[PDB]
Amino acid sequence: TLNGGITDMLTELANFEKNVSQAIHKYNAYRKAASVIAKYPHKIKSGAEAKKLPGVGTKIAEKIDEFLATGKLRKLEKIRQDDTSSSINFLTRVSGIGPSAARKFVDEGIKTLEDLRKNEDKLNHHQRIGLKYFGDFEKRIPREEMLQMQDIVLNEVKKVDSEYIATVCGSFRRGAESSGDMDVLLTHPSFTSESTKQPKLLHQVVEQLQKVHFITDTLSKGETKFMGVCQLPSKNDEKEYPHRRIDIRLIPKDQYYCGVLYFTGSDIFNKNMRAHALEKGFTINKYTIRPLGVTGVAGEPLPVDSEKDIFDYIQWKYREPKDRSE
DNA sequence: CCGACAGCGCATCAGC
DNA sequence: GCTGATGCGC
DNA sequence: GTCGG
Ligand code: NA
Ligand code: NA
Repeated sequence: TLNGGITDMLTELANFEKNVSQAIHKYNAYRKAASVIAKYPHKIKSGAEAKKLPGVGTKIAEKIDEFLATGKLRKLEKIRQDDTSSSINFLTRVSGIGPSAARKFVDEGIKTLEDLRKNEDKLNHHQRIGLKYFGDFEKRIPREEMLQMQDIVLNEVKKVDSEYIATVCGSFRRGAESSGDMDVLLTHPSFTSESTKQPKLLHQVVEQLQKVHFITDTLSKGETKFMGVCQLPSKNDEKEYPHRRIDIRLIPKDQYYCGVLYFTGSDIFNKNMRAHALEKGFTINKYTIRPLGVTGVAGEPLPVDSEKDIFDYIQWKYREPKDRSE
């Protein structure tokens, strides 16, 4: 309400940079501007005011001046009207159709879901699945269903092998009221850094979840990452739930908690902890925390047996996932 | 004035 | 057949 | 597009 007109503007501009211009850094640029503006607790009155925010520069300030004085942005209006650009932008909403496939399709007259349905032979497997669940995938997942999806995932994982450790991360683990998908982090004691993976630890879990008909489709699957589709069993009385996106990553046990830390987020929080970790003389990524020598050389990964272990290393009090908004 | 902006697993394409 | 590049999603 | 070396 404060600046929703501005952030919608910037978001639309962002999508067009990503899907049509293929300028991924401009996409993140506009997105970064939209975020910071979303958090500014004042109704912006001028481009110059906005420019004071980190991530808002000259150009976006000019655009805000124009939107403020007129209620629209000329570039955006033109783009909206544009047949090619809007079709290209629309097709990328299909999972598996990126900017390049979307451009190709539109070049050959394929520009609607209907056109996609009429040329299914020109779609790979991932795209067909995305096409199939176009509507369901754009739906959000209420926490209540996320909790009914977790039960299922934790139950069947333990059913396969009770030494398995599984953690539903993402914004769900931070307490969020809804989710966009489900991100599962999987480990097993038999799988470590310098070790075997019994190259079937992941497959086994994916198989069992297919068995009880939770996982309904597969977008991709290897020895360490599964990307797929799942669906809560329908009540017997009422509407069947929409199909959801689920990812499952098998991680080495000695890297599990760094992984859980990282995929729990949030992104802002990961930025801070890693920045703090550096100032404290540690380097933190997805996999490990390592000490930094005097000449800047990273030593071997330190032992980690919980999220808290990491916090202790960099001398900060353990923060609850609920409190990692930033 | 100009390069960074995250980077990696998996599917599939390009090319040998 | 293979390796390496690209597209994609996260 | 924005930031910063
Ligand atoms: Na700024
Ligand atoms: Na897409």
